[PDB]
Amino acid sequence: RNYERARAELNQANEDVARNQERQAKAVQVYNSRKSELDAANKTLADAIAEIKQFNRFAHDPMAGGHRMWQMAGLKAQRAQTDVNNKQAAFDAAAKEKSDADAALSAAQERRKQKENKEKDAK
Amino acid sequence: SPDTLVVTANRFEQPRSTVLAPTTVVTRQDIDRWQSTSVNDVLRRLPGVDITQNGGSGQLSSIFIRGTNASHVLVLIDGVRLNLAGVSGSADLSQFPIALVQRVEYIRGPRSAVYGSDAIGGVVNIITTRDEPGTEISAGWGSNSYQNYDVSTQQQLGDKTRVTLLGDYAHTHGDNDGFLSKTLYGALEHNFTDAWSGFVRGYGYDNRTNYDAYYSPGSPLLDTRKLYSQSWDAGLRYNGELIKSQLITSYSHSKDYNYDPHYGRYDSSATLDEMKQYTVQWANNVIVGHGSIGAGVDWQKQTTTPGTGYVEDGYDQRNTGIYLTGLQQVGDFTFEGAARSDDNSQFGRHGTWQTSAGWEFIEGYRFIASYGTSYKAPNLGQLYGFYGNPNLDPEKSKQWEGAFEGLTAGVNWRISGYRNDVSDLIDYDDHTLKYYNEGKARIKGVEATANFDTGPLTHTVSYDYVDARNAITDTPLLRRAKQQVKYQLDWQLYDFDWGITYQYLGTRYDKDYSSYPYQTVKMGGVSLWDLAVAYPVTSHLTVRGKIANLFDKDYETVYGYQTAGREYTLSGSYTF
Repeated sequence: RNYERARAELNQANEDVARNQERQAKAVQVYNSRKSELDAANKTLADAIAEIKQFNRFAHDPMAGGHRMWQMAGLKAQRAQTDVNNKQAAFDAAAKEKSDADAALSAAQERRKQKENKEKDAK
Repeated sequence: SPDTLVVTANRFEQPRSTVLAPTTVVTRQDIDRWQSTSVNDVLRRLPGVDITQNGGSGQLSSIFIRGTNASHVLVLIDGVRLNLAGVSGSADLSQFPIALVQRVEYIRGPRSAVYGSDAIGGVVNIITTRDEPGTEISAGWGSNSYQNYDVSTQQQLGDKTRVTLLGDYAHTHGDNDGFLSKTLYGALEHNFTDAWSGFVRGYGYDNRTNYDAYYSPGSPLLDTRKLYSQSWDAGLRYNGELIKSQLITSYSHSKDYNYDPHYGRYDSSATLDEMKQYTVQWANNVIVGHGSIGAGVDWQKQTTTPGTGYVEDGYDQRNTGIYLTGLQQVGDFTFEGAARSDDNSQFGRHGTWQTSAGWEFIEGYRFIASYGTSYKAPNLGQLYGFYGNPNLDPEKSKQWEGAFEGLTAGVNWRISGYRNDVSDLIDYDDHTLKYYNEGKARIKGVEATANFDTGPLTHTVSYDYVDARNAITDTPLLRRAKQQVKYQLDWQLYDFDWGITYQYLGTRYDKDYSSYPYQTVKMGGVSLWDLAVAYPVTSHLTVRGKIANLFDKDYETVYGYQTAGREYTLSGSYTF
C-alpha cells in the first residue's frame, strides 16, 4: 500500500545527498585554491621579512644607503602583510564551508539511511 | 648686526637685542658676499650648526643644532614648516633652492611654545621676501662644470602695489651627473590702507639629482631623483599702532620621484613621494605696557599618497595649535613667555612653554636665564609603516640655559651654557621589528660668540662646544662634531671687497661600512679656508670670485662619501 510514500521520501533523500555532494565537491575546490594562495602569499611575506633581517643593520643610520634597502623592504613586507591578511580571511571563510558541508553531507547520508530502511519494510 | 628687527621670535617684528634667546641673522648682502651656492653653506657657518652631507650639492644632508637630532630643528619658509620635512619628519635643505633665500633668522633654543612640533634645537626661518626694490641680472661659472644664471626684480605697480619676481637656473656635477635646479618665484603685496595689507605668492622648483644607489642584480637602479615642489602663500595683514594681525594661508604640493632612467619615471619600480600640505594661521599681538601680549592659532593638514614614505596607503594628519605669548620689560628686568597646546589627529594634545628673564646689572652687560619645554611628533613612517606603531607619543625635551651678554670696547660677546634633556626618543628594535618609544639623551654645551671691528677689519668669530650623550649608556651620540670654530674676517680694500671665512670643525664619530659588524671609527678634526673677492666695475656690474677650500683638504662628514676640495667660482651681477 505504501508503494509511493516510501519512494517519495527516499527519492527526495537521494536528491538530498546529491545536491549535497555537489556542495562538498565545490567546497573542496574553493578550499584548495584558498590554501594554495595563502601558502603562496604567506611565503612572499616570509621572503620580505627575511629581507628585513638582512638589511636592518642599516636601520639606525638614514644616510647609510643600505637604509634605503631596509626602508623599501618594510614596504614589501607591509604590502604582503595586507595580502596574507585578506587571503587568510578568505581561506578561513572557505574552511568553515568545508567543515559545514562535510558535516551536512554526513547528516544527509545518515538521514537517508533511515529512509532507506523505510523502504525494505514499506515495500 | 645687534639691535635690528626680527619676526621669528613671536611671529611679529622686534629688535633682536630684545629677543632674550641667542639669535643670528643672515642677509642677502651677507649671502652674496659669501658667494654661497647652497642653503647648507649659509647655515654651515652659523653657531651651533653642525651639518653632514653625502657629498656634493643636492645630496642627502642633515642638520644638527646644538648637538640635537636631525629631526629636532624646525625649518620654516616665510614662517611655515618646510614642506620637504613632511614625509621624512626631518629637515633637509640640500634640495631647497638657494635663490629663494633673502634673510635667515635663526634663534637657538626651545620654541615649541611658539611653533609647535620639532623646535627643540632651534628655529631656522628662511625668509623669501625682502624690501630692496630694483632689478638684478646675475650669472655664475664654476668648477665641476657648475653654472648658474639668475634674474630677479621687484617693482611698483602704483604706490600701493609691489610686484616681485625671480627665476633661477643652476646646474652642477661633482653619482655621475649631480644636481640640477630650476626655480620660479612670483609675489605681489598690496596696501589697502596705511595699515591694511594683503599678498598672494607662488613659487615652484624642479630638481633633477643623481646619486649612488645600492646595487642588486635583476633589480633596477633607483639612482635618479626628480623633485617637483610648489607653494602658494596668501595673506592679509593689519599692522596698527597698538594691535597687529596676521591671517596666513599656504598650500604646498611636492612630488619626489626615485626611479631608474632605463625603466622610467612612471614605471612600477619607481618610488614616488607625493605630499600635500595646507596651513591656516592667525597671529595677534597687542602692545601692553613696555611690551606686548600675543595669541594666535595655527592649523595644518598633511596628506600623503599610497606608497609615499614607504607606507602601504596614504594618510591624513591634521594638527591644531592654539598659543599665547607675553613679553614685558619692567625696569632693568625683562620677562618673555609663551604657551602652546597642539591637538593632533594622531596622538591627541600636548602642551609646551618657555620663560626667560633678563636683568641688566650694568649698563651694557646683562645675564639671561631661561627654561623651556619642546616636543617632536612621531613621523609618518614610524606610525603607519611595517616597523611603525600608531600609539607612539611625541619626543620630549626639557631645556635650561644661562648666558652673559655685553658690549666691551667695540666688541659684542656672549658666553652661554645650555642643558638639554631629550626623553622618550623613538627607536627601532631589531629583536621585535617595531618602532618603540624608549631612548633618552643628556646634552650639555657652551656657546661663545663675539664680533668686533679692528680698523678696516671686521671680525665675526664664534665658538661652540657640545657633548651630546646617550642618557642611558653615557656613550656619545655619534656623527656630532665635538666642537667647532667659525671665524670670518671681512675687510674691503681699494674698493676690492675681501672676506676670509675660516672653519675648524672638530672630530665626528661615524661608523665604518666596509667590514661587518660595522665598527665605529674616529673622524679627523680639520680646518677649512675659503677666499672671496668682489670688485664693483660699474655702479651696476659687480664681478665676484671665490676659491672654496683653499688648501684642498680631504675632509668627510659622512664616512665614505667624499666632498670636494679645490674649487673655483667666477660670477657677476648687474644691478639697475
